[PDB]
Amino acid sequence: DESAPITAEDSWAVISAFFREKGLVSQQLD
Amino acid sequence: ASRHGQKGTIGITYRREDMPFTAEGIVPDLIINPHAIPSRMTVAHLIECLLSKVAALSGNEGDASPFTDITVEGISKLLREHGYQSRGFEVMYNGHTGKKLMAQIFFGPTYYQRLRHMVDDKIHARARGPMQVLTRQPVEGRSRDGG
Amino acid sequence: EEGPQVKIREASKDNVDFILSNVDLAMANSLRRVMIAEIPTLAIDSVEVETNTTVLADEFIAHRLGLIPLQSMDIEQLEYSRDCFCEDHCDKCSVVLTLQAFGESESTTNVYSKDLVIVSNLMGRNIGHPIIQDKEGNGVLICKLRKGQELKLTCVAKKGIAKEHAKWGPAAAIEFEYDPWNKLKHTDYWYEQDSAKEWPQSKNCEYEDPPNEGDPFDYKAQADTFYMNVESVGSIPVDQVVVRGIDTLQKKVASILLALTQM
Amino acid sequence: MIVPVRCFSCGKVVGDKWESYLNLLQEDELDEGTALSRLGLKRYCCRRMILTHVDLIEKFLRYNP
Amino acid sequence: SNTLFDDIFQVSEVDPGRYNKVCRIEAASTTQDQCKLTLDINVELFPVAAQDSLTVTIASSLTRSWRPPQAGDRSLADDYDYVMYGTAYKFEEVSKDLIAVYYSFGGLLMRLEGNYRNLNNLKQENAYLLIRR
Amino acid sequence: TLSHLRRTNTPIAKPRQLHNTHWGLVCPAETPEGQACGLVKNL
Amino acid sequence: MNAPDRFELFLLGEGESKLKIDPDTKAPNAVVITFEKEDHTLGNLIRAELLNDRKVLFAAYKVEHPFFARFKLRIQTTEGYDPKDALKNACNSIINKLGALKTNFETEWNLQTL
Amino acid sequence: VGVLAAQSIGEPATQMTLNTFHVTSGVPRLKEILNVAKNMKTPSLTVY
Amino acid sequence: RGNLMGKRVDFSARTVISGDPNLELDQVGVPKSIAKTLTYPEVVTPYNIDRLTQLV
Amino acid sequence: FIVEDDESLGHKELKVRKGHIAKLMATEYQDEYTWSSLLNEGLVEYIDAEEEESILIAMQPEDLEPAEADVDPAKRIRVSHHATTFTHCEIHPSMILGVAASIIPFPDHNQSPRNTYQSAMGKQAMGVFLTNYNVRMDTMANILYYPQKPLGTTRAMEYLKFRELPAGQNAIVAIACYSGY
Amino acid sequence: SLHKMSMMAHRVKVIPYSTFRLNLSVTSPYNADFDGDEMNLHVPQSEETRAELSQLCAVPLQIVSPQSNKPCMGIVQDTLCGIRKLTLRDTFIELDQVLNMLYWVPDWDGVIPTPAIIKPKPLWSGKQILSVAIPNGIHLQRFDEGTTLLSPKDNGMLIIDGQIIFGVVEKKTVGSSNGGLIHVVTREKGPQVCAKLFGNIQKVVNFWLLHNGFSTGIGDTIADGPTMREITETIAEAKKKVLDVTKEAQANLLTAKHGMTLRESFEDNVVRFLNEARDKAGRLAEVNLKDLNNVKQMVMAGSKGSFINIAQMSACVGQQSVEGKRIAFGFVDRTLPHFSKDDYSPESKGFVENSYLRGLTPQEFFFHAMGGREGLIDTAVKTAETGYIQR
Amino acid sequence: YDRKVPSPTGEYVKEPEWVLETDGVNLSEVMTVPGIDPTRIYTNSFIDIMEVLGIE
Amino acid sequence: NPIWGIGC
RNA sequence: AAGACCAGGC
Ligand SMILES: [Mg+2]
Ligand SMILES: [Zn+2]
Ligand SMILES: [Zn+2]
Repeated sequence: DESAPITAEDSWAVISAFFREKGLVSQQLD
Repeated sequence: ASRHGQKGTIGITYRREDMPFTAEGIVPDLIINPHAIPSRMTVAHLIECLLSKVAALSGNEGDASPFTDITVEGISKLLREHGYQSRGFEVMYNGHTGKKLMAQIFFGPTYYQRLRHMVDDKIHARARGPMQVLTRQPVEGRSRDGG
Repeated sequence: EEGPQVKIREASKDNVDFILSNVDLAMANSLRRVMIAEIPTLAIDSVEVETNTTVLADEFIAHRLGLIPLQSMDIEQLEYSRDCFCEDHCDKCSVVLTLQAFGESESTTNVYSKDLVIVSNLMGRNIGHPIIQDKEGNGVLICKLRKGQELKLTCVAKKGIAKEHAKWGPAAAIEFEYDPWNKLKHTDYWYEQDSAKEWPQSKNCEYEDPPNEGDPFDYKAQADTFYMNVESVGSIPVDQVVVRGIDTLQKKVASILLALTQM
Repeated sequence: MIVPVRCFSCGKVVGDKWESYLNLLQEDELDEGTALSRLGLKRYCCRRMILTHVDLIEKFLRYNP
Repeated sequence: SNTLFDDIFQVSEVDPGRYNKVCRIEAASTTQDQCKLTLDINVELFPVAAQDSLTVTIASSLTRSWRPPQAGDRSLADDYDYVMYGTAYKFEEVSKDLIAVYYSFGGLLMRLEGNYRNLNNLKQENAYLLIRR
Repeated sequence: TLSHLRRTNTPIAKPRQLHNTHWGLVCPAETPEGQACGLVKNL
Repeated sequence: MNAPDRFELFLLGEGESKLKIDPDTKAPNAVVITFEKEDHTLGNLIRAELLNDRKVLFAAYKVEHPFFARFKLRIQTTEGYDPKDALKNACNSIINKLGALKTNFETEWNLQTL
Repeated sequence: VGVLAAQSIGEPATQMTLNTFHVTSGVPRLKEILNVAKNMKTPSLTVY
Repeated sequence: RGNLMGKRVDFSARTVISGDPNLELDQVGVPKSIAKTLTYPEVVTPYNIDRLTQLV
Repeated sequence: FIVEDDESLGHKELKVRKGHIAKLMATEYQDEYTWSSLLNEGLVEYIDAEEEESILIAMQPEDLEPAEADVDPAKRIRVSHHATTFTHCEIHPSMILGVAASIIPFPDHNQSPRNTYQSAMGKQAMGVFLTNYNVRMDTMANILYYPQKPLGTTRAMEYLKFRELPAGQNAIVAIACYSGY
Repeated sequence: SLHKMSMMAHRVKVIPYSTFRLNLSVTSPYNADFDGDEMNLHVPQSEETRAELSQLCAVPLQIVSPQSNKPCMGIVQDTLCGIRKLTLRDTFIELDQVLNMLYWVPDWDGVIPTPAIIKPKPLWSGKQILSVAIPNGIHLQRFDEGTTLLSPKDNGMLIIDGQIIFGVVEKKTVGSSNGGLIHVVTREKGPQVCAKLFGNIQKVVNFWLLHNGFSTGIGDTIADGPTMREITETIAEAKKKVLDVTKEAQANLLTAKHGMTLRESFEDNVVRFLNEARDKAGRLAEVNLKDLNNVKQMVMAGSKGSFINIAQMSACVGQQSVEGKRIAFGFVDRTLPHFSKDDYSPESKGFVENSYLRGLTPQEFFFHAMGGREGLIDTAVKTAETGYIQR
Repeated sequence: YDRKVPSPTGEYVKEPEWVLETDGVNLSEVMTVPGIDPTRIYTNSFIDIMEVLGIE
Repeated sequence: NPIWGIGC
């Protein structure tokens, strides 16, 4: 079901998704 | 210090014999005082130990992460499946006499950071050393042999 | 045969479970620690590094080798460098070793304790050998190195004991228990409701009889019988790490009587 | 930063056991805890030794001269 | 070198207020109806339940260090099954001319009551308690 | 090092406080003891 | 920096006897024996086997302070019986107990296959 | 005597909180007083 | 207030404390290192000459 | 996460779904669906402190949502979600923490003022600050002979490369009285 | 250095290892701990300079502090905690140890006291041996609650001729307190005798503890299976006794207690409701922790922590607060953006209903931080302004 | 308030009495008011007290 | 105190 | 060598 709710353990991949792209020091460089 | 404001310095160093121990053989690398717990209130410290005593035996990484769904009641059950007391405590025999300890101990692997600040970088003693110029009093700082 | 008595249980090459009965705990324990700390062994002590391009530092490797387990069979027919009348060292009190490691295999070349030579004269006695128990045949990975990184050492091993340094004691963990059923009451079990149910029963409870409710508290009873297990790291055979222990403790008890006489 | 010869806590050797372990994983596909158990690493003191080592030497080795 | 008390009482009750190895018991005398007894005791070494027939004694005799056994071939004023040593502290008067001395045995308290050892029970530290059956 | 980069200052009893608005944007715990305390926030 | 050389936990230093025996004035027929470069391993073992000679009136031992590997042993015996002797005896009884042990552990061992 | 009472007083003050929570008291109060303040925060007055 | 009511003085030392349960209440264990650094001017007297000539 | 009661199949619901997720653990396994897309699809929003004022944020995505037609006597007692007004959900509460606390185990179990301390001592432990260190000519630098990733960790550590650059070792602790030292 | 005692003359003992090794009982005067704390040492130089240092600044002379006419050094941690255990009627020791214990007392007369028991096994009790440390002529009398010349609960304290007669020994009997056996031994025997008294009471006890062992672990912080429930519903009911007076306020059905605002008077009750709730929440567990709970033990001995502590770890953490009022409305009409406007309830104003053993929820966890944050603040402000006022 | 006091029968006993506390400070005047005890009145403002009742 | 109650 | 600034310690 490519369309269903989203548990807690899921939100992690989102966060993973975050740093994969921004990285700990986004601010400074940006 | 651990990761719980549970900072402390070395008072002495004993060896394996002198050290208190548990039937298994396992002996502590560190012995911190039960007194640094009651008023510090840092309990998670107590928990990291339990959890980590399981992750030790189970090979699985023990999650301590913030607000999750892991409890003290749960871990304790996992530790009973492996063999030791459901609360950590273990029997110990006093390294000097071999007689058991009338009490039991919270024996369990805990992470410890070796903060910088070693004695030999502070120990300083002076008796008539480099005198200042303007004042003629001693000079400042242990590095310049001060007083 | 006579006084205290043994009753070995399942025993192997790296362990020696057994029951020691008819002895005072006091004396069991004494022997306990004596194995843990005062049996003569043989470890590398002096390291003369010539070249070293490894990512590890000099004294880091130096440490490593101090720990590498060497043979110590006829360790007793060697002398402490401190008593030998030779300035520094010699065949009569030391074992010299070589180690050369050139990075050739363009892809991580390893340095195992197996790679140690024994340049000095062993004088025909079991000793100075890189105790290997590894499945393949190169126990204890000293360290790894890349492309053209070299590394030339030269070790000197000496007698010594666990007191002087941990790199000596051949023990390494030792089990000890007694009176699994708290009859002697040398303990006060912690508990929330039931001590007995909440506290793991030991595998040792089967060679001694259960409590039995109807009986009052026996007092005149003393700590007799101890279930142990003597693990070994190599250097000395699990059996000897017990014998020799039993004996060194004795040699000491001796001089206390000897030193006595000289007075 | 290389494997630690002998366990701090009790003393049992553990230098050799590195490759055996890092192997029983990649291939025989066995989970941590179990690997150790067969490698003969009983009580957690030595257990934690292996199960917690982070072999930096590898990355250090990735450097040139 | 004489005895200072002899009388059999009956356990009125046994109390263990939070003590895994000690109980403070009380019991009245079988002779007079004035003598009560309060005594702490090692329930572990010498068990005792309500309604028991015990014989209590006192006195000083069979102070330099304390010899180990060896007295196997020596006196044994131990013809009992419980023998504590202690000291008595206060000498109280409970109305009338009824007296009551307080005995502590290095940590174990005790109280006696009645009035007929007006020339037997002294005010010294000496004091050996004895009990049987 | 990470910490150091993610650091904030604030030129000089109410500012040092952990305000509500601070939720999510700044870490509630990491902040120097004594002297400047609360005048130095981490993200 | 300030810590001694390890080998000070067993080697006697410049002119020093394992044993130094001093008479005790506190009470009659009593002595205090200073054992140098030793510990509980040997102390407590000697202390123990003395409460065995029911001819010994007293026997305790102690480690003044952990930095220094030494220890004091105090002994007091019955009339006209010298404690030093009781130290010998109780000390000998120790070796025998162990002599037997060594032996009983060797025949026992040989009977093993693994 | 002076240095004595001086400390004897200030010492058990280093062990108090700047807070006036849980009438102006504690740390700030002592301050208030030693200054012989002309307008205390809590003046107030009890009459029987 | 900086140089007169308080000055840096000679014959002083400072390091890290850790309590020891085998030291008389009033003692204070000093690291050999330090004792070998701080001195004490003791005039020669026919009571301590012998010991001093040794210490020297 | 944006909530929007956009469910013509129920109630209020996270625009994001388990299909978007596994669509990421896709590119995640590739080591074309970054964080730039999670935003270019209106599934997540950047809320500054001001805008925050006029929104309603739900904590746990799960729990604070499905209806209700017992509970564990261990976990912490949780209040409720008596509201359907929600506009956004929290990626994860354990994200209100910064680098420091992120390494602290169960910071939700200690007296807050303590966490604040460890928050400082961490910047003073030993480990490895880089790997190139062997080619660095800086005054003072310390490397712990043998590191050790902790027996217990924060999911967050994963982005703090902590497991590969530990600040300590796992010591066999024993909380007891002994010599009195 | 804010004390006459922040500087004291000590006997020098050269020892190995790089550190000043000071006695525990002389801890609180300087007010040091060993988490890294450093100490300055000065060396006299004249023959009189020294004397002046030993005749007026010797640590023994300092035992009775003029500022509070009571001692200022007692028995801390291990020694205290254990001295308690060793005293209980249940604590017995046999010959083998009663000997190694007498040996550790340096002044020991060389005479083993007649066993408190001879009947089957010849045993002794702490009360007995601990007493060998107390000099002759030391008379001490106490009386706690139900205390009377046969202290049932073994309360009070009575020491005659320098032998503990009855009662247990802890902070009250051997602390830097008034009646203090120390305060008395100083006064009755002198600086010297009493100064030695420490080391002894110590040496015996510390040694004993070394063998009896002692610890603490999560297990000491968990509440009975049903008690953890009995509490939950003492917060639920307490929650409604709030929802109730909130309904009765959102109706103007309450009068203004003279001098207070209708609003203020609303708080004044909510606060007094949650507080009394929390107060027993903990009290349920307090009496739920047996005479074996280590944490309890460390509290009775008087060597660390109190009720409050247990409470916040096994029951309810408590209400958070800044500037005296429960977590404000920094966000227009709300605590966090995760809340509905105008929520005056406790789950919004900062009441952590959870116990540390269980764990704070984000909200709870945060408020808690904002609360502690205020704390840390003055401990970092009152620190030097207090010093000025001192100066 | 809790005011201990001399029972006719000797012993001291519990005899609480009402008291008015203010929120401001004037003395010279609120002192001569019919119904108070200008022998017990008290403002924490010592500044005042001295001005009205004499430095002592 | 701060983290327990008002009054505390 | 003196000062200033930042950092960190109880
Ligand atoms: Mg400190
Ligand atoms: Zn030689
Ligand atoms: Zn191990």
